[PDB]
Amino acid sequence: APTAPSIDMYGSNNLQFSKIELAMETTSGYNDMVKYHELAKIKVKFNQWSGTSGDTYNVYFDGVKVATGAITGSQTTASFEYGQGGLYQMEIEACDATGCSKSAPVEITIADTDGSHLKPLTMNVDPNNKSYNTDPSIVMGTYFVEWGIYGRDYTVDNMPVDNLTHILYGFIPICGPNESVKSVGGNSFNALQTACRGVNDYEVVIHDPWAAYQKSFPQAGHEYSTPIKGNYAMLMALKQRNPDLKIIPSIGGWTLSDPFYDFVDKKNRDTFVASVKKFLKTWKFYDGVDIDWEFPGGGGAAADKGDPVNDGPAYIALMRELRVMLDELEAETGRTYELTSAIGVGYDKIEDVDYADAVQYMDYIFAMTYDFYGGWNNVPGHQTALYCGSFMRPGQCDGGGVDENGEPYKGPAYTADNGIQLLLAQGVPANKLVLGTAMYGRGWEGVTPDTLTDPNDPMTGTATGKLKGSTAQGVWEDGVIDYKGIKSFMLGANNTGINGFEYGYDAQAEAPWVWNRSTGELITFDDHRSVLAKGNYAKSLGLAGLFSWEIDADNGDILNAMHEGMA
Ligand SMILES: S=C=Nc1ccc2oc(C3=NCCN3)cc2c1
Ligand SMILES: S=C=Nc1ccc2oc(C3=NCCN3)cc2c1
Repeated sequence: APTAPSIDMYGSNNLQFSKIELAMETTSGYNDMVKYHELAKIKVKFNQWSGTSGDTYNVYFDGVKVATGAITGSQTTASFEYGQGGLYQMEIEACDATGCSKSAPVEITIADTDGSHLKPLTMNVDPNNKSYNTDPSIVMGTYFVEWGIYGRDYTVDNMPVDNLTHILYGFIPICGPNESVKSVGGNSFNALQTACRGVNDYEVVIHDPWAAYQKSFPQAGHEYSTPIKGNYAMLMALKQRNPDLKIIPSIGGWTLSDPFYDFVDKKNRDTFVASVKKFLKTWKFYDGVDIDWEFPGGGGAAADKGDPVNDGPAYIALMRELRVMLDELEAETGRTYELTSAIGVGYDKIEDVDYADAVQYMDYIFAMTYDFYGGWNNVPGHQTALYCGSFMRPGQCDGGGVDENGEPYKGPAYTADNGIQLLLAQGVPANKLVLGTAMYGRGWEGVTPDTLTDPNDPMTGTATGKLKGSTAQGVWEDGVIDYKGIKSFMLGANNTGINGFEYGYDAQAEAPWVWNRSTGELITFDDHRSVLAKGNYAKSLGLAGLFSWEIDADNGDILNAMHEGMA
């Protein structure tokens, strides 16, 4: 009949323990900040200040004895190891010759990176996002960007998760040559250089540990002693709410592609593949890997990079090696892992890889059917059009014509259909292709009525520079504006144009635009109409479905249209 133990919370780290040890107050190399243990160390302090303390204690989780040891006077520390993540009701019993006595139960948290210790996330979704009964075999994907939590103020609990089958999390960098990241800013390059200290070149790391697992999100119940926080803890809780959702890390993108060019050497591919396997064993909520190399053959952010002879065979070899590694994981865990890639769809990008060969290893190809035209130059055009628009010259659609200076075109025009047709012509199966939608516009200023060669079509005009505006209007970088900013400040509630803009739509291209004839501002984007057209196209060709880039920029209209388009 010893006295029942009483739990010392503060000395028991508030009963928060974890299989993964994460630095919370400092920033260093990835292998200094993140250490995954097969067993969590549990240390619970209890006291017995009254009566007799007894000789031995037992610790129970949900009524099952998990530890035992000696009672040490009026305060005792039970230290033991535990391998299974979860939330458990713990009791501590003190025993002697004359009987045993149990503490009142208390919840203990043993964190693991599948979210097994988390309750389902509470969502805060804009109610403009509607509910649909889309066939569950259709891909409905979007990219969520790690940095959406700063200015854009868009967190995981804001995502319309019931309307998504795949969440691609952007972007995981590869250690090594990454000068392109300095175009984003020196802090972002410095963050990568910090993460890579003590890490071999060609291994993956987390670019922004603050956003990924350190930041406390009060909306997710996070507190000081919460063992995993950040977007990653939210994605874990999201998987608990939506256990069929696939969450896939996307490696690469525009500014993080420079190390992929070194994958012509197999040793570098080996290093990378092993590192991905270790990342997925560490962060168990992820369901696969998405390779976003921009672009094999060159044409990406680094003008000096690209080997059109060797990059495509390296890309195929990489996908083969990834699929072998992921089959090893499947065997170890009993889970299914998906292998996917986002690829350029200009004819010059498609010609540099045999995707029919690479795609036999892949579940899905995400065709980047956007960014065809944009503020990097002063040539307006439809950035995400399905077909050739009205502005194109004779012979431009197919590539056999000359431009307005007399220079021959070198290939078929940039349109989503020209890209899809080229990939199907290679032998890529329709049912592995996912068509992309932009949730943003690209834009110019100075396209005035006197620059147009066809007065009904501002895409035949000439710009003087990139669209400018404030972050309040959804302009986070010159030349680019969020769809929700176009809707609020350029379309208005009737979709006919406000603030001096008029809405236009190229019914042949299937591409909308807004134009302010006073300022020459012209923006090319995707809207309800063009997305319904993309969905109709995807249905008619037996494509796998649709994905969008990037979800924080939508107000619900684009994802709703994607569902309606596939109905
Ligand atoms: S493309 C690229 N887009 C990016 C990439 C990284 C970024 O970091 C921030 C940021 N600003 C203050 C704290 N963090 C914005 C931002 C935009
Ligand atoms: S994140 C990303 N942002 C992007 C995504 C695609 C892009 O393409 C260009 C471009 N520059 C010259 C020809 N094309 C810039 C650029 C930035």
